[PDB]
Amino acid sequence: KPIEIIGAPFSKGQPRGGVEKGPAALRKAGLVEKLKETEYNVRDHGDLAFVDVPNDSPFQIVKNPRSVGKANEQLAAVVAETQKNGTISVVLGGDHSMAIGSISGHARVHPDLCVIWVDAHTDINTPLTTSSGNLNGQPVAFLLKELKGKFPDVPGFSWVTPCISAKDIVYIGLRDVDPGEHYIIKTLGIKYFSMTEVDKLGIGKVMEETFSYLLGRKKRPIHLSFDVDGLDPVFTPATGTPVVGGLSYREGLYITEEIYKTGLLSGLDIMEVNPTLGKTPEEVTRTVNTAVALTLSCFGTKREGNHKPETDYL
Amino acid sequence: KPIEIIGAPFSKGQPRGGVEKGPAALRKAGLVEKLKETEYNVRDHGDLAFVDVPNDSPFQIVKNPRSVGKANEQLAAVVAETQKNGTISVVLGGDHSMAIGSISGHARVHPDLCVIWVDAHTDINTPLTTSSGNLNGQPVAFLLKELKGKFPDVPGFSWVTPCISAKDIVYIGLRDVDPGEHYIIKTLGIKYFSMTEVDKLGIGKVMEETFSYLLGRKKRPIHLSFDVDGLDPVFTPATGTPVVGGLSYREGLYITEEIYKTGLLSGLDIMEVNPTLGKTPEEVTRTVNTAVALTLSCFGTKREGNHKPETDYL
Amino acid sequence: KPIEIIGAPFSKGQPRGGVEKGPAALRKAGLVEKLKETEYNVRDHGDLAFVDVPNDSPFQIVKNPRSVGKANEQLAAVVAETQKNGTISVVLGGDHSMAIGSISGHARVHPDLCVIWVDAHTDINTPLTTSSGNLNGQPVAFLLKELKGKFPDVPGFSWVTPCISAKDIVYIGLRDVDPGEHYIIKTLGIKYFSMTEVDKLGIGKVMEETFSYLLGRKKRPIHLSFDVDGLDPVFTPATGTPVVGGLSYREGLYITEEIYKTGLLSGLDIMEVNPTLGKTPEEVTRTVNTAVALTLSCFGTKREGNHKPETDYL
Ligand SMILES: [Mn+2]
Ligand SMILES: [Mn+2]
Ligand SMILES: [Mn+2]
Ligand SMILES: [Mn+2]
Ligand SMILES: [Mn+2]
Ligand SMILES: [Mn+2]
Repeated sequence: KPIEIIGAPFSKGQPRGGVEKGPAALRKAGLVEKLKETEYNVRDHGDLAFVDVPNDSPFQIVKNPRSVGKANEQLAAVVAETQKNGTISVVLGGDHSMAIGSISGHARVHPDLCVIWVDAHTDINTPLTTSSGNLNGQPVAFLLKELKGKFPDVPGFSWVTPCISAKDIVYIGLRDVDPGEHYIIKTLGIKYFSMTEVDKLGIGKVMEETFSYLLGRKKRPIHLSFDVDGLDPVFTPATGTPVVGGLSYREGLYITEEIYKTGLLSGLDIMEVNPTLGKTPEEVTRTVNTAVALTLSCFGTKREGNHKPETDYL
Repeated sequence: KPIEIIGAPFSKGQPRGGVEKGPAALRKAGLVEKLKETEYNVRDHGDLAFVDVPNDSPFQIVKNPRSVGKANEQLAAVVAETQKNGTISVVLGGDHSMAIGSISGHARVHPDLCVIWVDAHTDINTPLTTSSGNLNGQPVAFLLKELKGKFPDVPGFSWVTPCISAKDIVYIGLRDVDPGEHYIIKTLGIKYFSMTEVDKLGIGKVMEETFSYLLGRKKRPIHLSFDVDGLDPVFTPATGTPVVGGLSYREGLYITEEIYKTGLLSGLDIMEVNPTLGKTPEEVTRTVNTAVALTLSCFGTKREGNHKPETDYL
Repeated sequence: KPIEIIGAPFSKGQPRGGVEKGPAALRKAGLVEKLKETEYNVRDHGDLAFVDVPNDSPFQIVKNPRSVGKANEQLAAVVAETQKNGTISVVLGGDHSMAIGSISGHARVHPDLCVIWVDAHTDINTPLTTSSGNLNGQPVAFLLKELKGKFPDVPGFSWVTPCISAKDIVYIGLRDVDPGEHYIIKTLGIKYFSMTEVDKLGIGKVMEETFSYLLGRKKRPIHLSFDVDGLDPVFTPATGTPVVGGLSYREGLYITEEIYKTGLLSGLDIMEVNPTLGKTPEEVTRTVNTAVALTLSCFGTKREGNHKPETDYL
């Protein structure tokens, strides 16, 4: 199968300068070369160039609406295109906000896709619920059909079309949920596994459920939109919103491994890596290194080891 | 329901100066204000003032017997009083030694209470078994009916009355148990879950058992007497007796969460926080911060998030 | 039962100077004295003195073949001898390479022994498969009957005799497996539990399987050859090959505990501790301390606590 790395150097989704530098940091780390060594064909589509909308006045609270709307629009166009060509897309972020268009394009080619959202936050705040204008906790709100019209249309997102509903998504590792955001997910009965559920059940049982829940009936394309703020800071320290008591480098690798083993991996988002927020070159190397680790995992690097077929090492 | 924060600036229970400063540190951290924001009414009864008994000569080995006996006596009086008024008590420690009177008063109003003891040590050394005169590993011995007369009466505790028996308590996170102390618990068949049991079972299954075991038949009031030396030092580093390989900030939060969900939370002890034993302002902030975290958990702060009822955030 | 501590100050098995100093560091830490306090008799046989073969030219790739071969030869002689005297051997390493002769001697007295290999690496690279000439990933290849003649004989190991086969060994904590090494283990159907299996199953279930698998039918002597690179660096940081996402100080202690509880503990290897690779005296103290911790565990120190029999602490 083919792999399409797509650059997403964006940051307007939030107030902390840095996330744009993400893809550059991941690539430098040897992301593209390492992948090749896998059983997949890899093509690096490069980084998209986002046109900065001048005088992007705030829509009430929401910040840089037009900038974000446009950037995403462009992305959904590219994702949609490669998905069309039947290649598995891999979106290197900026900030999560770009999850909007990375799923949009995908649903376009695969309308019956399910979504496994790895984050510590729901990011389902609507333009009426955000405490900050950061589109960085609103991605899911623009994607849900259930939340359609449940808030004013925003400058620049006129193009988005709620592609998935609450019966297709599954959060994993929630540990910082705002009131409004807890309300919504309880209201729309959205399937999740906050850190407590993980604790209780175990990464293993949790992955077993998310799977029978999102695939029990129909086997469909899976979209893994991973927030690096998903794991604990001790592994992914260079992020905008580090929340203590998160997913272990193991638990998380487990995840990307099982999902590899489903063979249904279609789209993948590596978001919120921020090479500048590193308190020491070490925390930035650490952060990056595991990010690359998850990715290679999603594409078959097993911890039990790997060997090329048909080769007699004896 | 009402909440009564009760100050317990005591330290004679052990040889390391510092634990008295605990409550001041926790409050500074915003313990009382944060609680209010919960669905409970909160009243800060302040810190008790412990009268120092002059010439408190050692009872054989046991140190500062009178000082401790008196301090506890006073506490059991206050706890007993608020419990009477039907409010859920929350004892901010010093050292664990004050667990004696914090449960005493409680049993007085609720004679059929069960106890979930979170610590890394049993603290069930009797005046004949302690290697050190520290009443800080003897709290349970003064509370157990089974251990009645199994040791000489001590100067100042004449007042205590073994309120609970071995069939009502459950340890969680034992990792440093002295010979005498392992003997006793094996002798009186005391239900526990040392780190190994947690490992084997899982925080989840463990909380499921402790619950069917202590509540299967009769639903009763629960007294959560939490030692901060319960979790691993990497989370609660500022303590008198740090033992490696302990309860994760998650596992522990899981606990305080399930117990919240039983609705049977009556008395709560936050003991052995010691702001002075911090190797760096960081370890003291860390220690404190989680202590406050457990507490707010016990009172409903879920990791899956929270929202006030009847409010349409839409 | 008797315990024989055997010194193995060796390092030629790899390119990083330091592992020889291991035993000195462990002993300094109070390894021998602490053991005595256990229910076993302890004798410290001292450290062996390894004769340095001059002009030990490389066998193709393999480095210092003769040096390693000879050192091991000597060890297998001593191990074989004490095992004969029916005492449980405990080999303090250098590098793992010495696992070769520490098992050799053992099989000599106990030909039907099983092996639980705790490491993060398989160390089953054959002289044809190693990327480096480091006999430090080849121990298992010289021990397996299945790999007999599957590579050229090496200068100095003429003496070794494949004592165990693939149906007697069980790896635990694999997280860095080379191609050739993954091939072999898949080819010879070698039972393992890479970090993922641990994640999935749980230390508990994993120890339950390894046991029904290696002892279900015949109860036999167990040889625990522990690599300190088995646990995560956060606990055992002073090692040649630290791999992220490993065995927790708990999971590992669990292990040495269950194996204690089988009563079948015969030989034990504490390898790759390297006091010099410590970035801070702390990481070296940490590393050592847990190493000693595992060992005392293997010999009965329970986390639930311990008490001498027949003694009334009351
Ligand atoms: Mn996000
Ligand atoms: Mn996030
Ligand atoms: Mn205590
Ligand atoms: Mn304690
Ligand atoms: Mn090894
Ligand atoms: Mn190794």
